[PDB]
Amino acid sequence: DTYYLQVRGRENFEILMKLKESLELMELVPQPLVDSYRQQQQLLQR
Amino acid sequence: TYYLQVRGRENFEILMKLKESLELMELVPQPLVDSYRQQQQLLQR
Amino acid sequence: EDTYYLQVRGRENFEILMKLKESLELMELVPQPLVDSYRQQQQL
Amino acid sequence: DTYYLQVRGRENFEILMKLKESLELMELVPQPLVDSYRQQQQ
Repeated sequence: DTYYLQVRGRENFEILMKLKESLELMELVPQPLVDSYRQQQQLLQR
Repeated sequence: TYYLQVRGRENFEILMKLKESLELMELVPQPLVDSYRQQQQLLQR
Repeated sequence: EDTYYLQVRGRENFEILMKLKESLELMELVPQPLVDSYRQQQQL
Repeated sequence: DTYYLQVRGRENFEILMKLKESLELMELVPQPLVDSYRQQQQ
């Protein structure tokens, strides 16, 4: 279920933390918003 | 609103996934972010 | 190989994604023996 | 320094590993190639 990742460099660490945060948080978003968002993307890039 | 370009399909798909997570995150109310961030303080240094 | 674009909402988001595109694209200027050696270690 | 983070979800962990790999490898690129690449972006 849970994984451990090691990184060298503070700047790299902080960067990965921001992405870890966004990735973990989006699981608290109701699926129809997620799906709505992906529908929208289809007009925004190929 | 800003535009970036990237070489490589795999690279493109990776950036779309992160873009999604970064953009969706703003639809998460602030109290759930706080409750999430407080929790992280127990999970890594 | 091919070239794709994307749109991003937010300057913070764009700056984050730019750093990541950079590393993703720069990585291919890395000699393959150095890629293989790094992967050798990481695995252990 | 070395740092660790915990992450929930195998796919989340998988995306993050590739970005970890790319950020570390990229430190190997000689600086002139990095500067050249940046200006080319502009």
